[PDB]
Amino acid sequence: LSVHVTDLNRDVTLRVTGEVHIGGVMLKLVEKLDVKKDWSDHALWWEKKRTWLLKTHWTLDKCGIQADAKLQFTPQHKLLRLQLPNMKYVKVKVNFSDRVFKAVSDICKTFNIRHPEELSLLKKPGILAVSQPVTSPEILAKMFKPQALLDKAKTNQGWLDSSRSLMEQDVKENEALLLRFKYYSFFDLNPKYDAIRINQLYEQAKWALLLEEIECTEEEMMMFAALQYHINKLSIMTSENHLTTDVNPECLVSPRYLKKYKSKQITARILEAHQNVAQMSLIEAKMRFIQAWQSLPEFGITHFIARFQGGKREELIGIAYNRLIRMDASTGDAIKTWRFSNMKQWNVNWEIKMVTVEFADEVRLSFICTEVDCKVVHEFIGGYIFLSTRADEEMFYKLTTSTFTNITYRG
Amino acid sequence: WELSVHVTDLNRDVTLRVTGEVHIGGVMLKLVEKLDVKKDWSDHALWWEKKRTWLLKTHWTLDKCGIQADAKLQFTPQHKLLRLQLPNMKYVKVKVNFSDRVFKAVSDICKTFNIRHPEELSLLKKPEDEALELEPGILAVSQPVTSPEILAKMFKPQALLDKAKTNQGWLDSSRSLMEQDVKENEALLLRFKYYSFFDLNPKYDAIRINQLYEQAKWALLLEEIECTEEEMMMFAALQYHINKLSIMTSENHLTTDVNPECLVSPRYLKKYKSKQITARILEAHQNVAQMSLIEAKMRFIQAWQSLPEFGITHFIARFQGGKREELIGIAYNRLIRMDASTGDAIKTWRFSNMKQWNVNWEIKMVTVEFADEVRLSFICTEVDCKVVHEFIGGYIFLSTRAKDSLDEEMFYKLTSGWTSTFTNITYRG
Repeated sequence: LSVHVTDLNRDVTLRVTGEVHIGGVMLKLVEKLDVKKDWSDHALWWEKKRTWLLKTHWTLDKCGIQADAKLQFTPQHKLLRLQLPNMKYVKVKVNFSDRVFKAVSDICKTFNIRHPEELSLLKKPGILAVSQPVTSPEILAKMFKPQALLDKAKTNQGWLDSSRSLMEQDVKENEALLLRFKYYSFFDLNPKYDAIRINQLYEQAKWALLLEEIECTEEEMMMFAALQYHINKLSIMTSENHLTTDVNPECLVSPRYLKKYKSKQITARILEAHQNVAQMSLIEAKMRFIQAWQSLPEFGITHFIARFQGGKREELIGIAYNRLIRMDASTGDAIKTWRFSNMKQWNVNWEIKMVTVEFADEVRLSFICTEVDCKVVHEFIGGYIFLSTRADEEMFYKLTTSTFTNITYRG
Repeated sequence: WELSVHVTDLNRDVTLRVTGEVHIGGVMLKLVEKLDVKKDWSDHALWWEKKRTWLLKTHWTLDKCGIQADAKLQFTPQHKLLRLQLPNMKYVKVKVNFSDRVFKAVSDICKTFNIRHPEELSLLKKPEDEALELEPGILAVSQPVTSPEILAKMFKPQALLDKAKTNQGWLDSSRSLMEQDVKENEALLLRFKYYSFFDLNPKYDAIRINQLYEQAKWALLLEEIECTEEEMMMFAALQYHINKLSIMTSENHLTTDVNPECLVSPRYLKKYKSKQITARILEAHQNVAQMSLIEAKMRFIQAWQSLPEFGITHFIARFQGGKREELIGIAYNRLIRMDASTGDAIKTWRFSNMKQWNVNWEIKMVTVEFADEVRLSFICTEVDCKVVHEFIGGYIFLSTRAKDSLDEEMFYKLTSGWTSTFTNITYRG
């Protein structure tokens, strides 16, 4: 066995039986390496078979490791540059051996974000809560992409397999991944807990509109623009520690408090309370932005390249929280819509790379995508269904030629 | 015999020769004919202050009305001027029908002021500054007082017995303003009477919510309702916030260090110049702050509603097993027996468990019949009997409001006066 230690950049030849446990190989090297530093988080990785040799109690015979096979001994945790929904990069350390879903779950608790199942990873300290507009229009124009439907549909091929690890999906250390809200069904947006969660969701929406990733009318746009201007004003209040109006604070309390406190003591306790008032007004203002965003006709759709039965042209399959949509690749016009509530079950033919959905009233849908898109779309369908049952991390992996049944089929 | 009839607006007395079989309309014609004036008589009606009733039924005879000889009648216009103090403590002059039932009068007043659900509001007699014309911004604009001195000068006794005295002034919704000793150009209080607000919708109730917020704000400022110091400073913060939000709705200029062009997609920088982008954004922002304003006032009301002493109307009453004058308290869902000194709740009954209730007008006693034959009986002052009765019937009628026209006839059924008996329409089980 040739074993490469990644961080020390050294290859080690090891004498192997075939009956010795994986933990044995680890034991054989630590004695052979004889180094005074911590090996606690290192694990064996087999890039030839793109699988972790995590089950340590098992033997080499069960794993089938041939002679002169190139194994790696690598730390599970690596550094990863994540771009938040606010388009700001943050450096964090994540487990490259954990399932992506669990990885995202841990990240959200770290970032203080509830319901991580709404978020995922996409291929290309007070910063988590503060939201500020750019300094100049040039910054926006410099970030501008074509944002055409085919450009977006291509990007959606990058959604990671939530049931696999980071290492199995061609992600090296210090590469850039996008942290994004993947499913557009937001459950319980509670201002009492989700100050950071709501802020990022608002930011994701704000950029999507600014960078024309989603379309809206001029009236809608000016409305969204006004909200940002409003939200910035509210933000200033949360930091303001002074009277900034022409109103006497003593006019806002009952006269019995004029006897108990001096004028400065009233101005103080009101401003303290006002900061808490504006803090919730801030969150609720961002809530309205999101609500308007949610009500847009083109909201909540994820596009994938697909050809439908009897089709002569390139088209788009679109997945929303409540429906699947056949779309024109140029205009985005809805050709036909099937609703998820009317879905009994669905089929995935991995050979032909075809998805088939069965609905009530014997309605049947069939289309064909890229093979990568098949796993992505499969996870999207099962995910949106799994999210509809919120009132269980294991069930998410259950729902993500295979056949799966909609648990919420009525009739 | 002879009828002496005074025409109020013309300041003239007229002696009329009457049979006693002559119709009410006959008196009116004889009056118009003897006066010999080229005047509009459309809104005049006969009024009898001795018997304190309107003679509106024109087809009746003087005998059916029971009009004695030499009785002093008045011929007066039905619509008169009335000074109303809004919940924002500002007075407004409006013209209302003094012959209509108060319930309809309030309804007419509220649609004039653009306030939905008038059945929640009514008119209250004063237990200084009573003159101002009808303007649109007196109804919608909310501004804090100019000095702490204003609060101390408007301060009234807020003890429970003071409240019970004030609540003696609630008008009979089934009678008219004239029948209840209300002269023209007098001051009445327009207030939210019942504390069960159905569908407070910011899309329509910009004025309704504002006035309701004002009533709550003043009740707290004038210490008519109690709250903790944390709560008080919170309400104080809210006002400071609401004033700031209000200022924004009029501001038509940039007052931040942020460039407005950073708030739109780059496609609009080519279509518009910087000035019109700053303009159209400010135009939309005013409506944004306008909705923030309403939502802030809504939160104020919600906090107000959540206060432990909220939504209770107090009346002086003597109970059966009582050694003392005590207080009966009426909330939207319950009746409460209270100690007049401490304000402690002795016992509470639910409206849901109420089958029916009786009113002995002679003894001035109200008796409520509940499930499990538990029975409550008390006695109030003369005036309070009809008043307390109207509060009970009203709150029940308000419980029948569903998301589905207001059965005005039903309201008078549950709050009718002159031993009568009334049945809970919302009795569960």
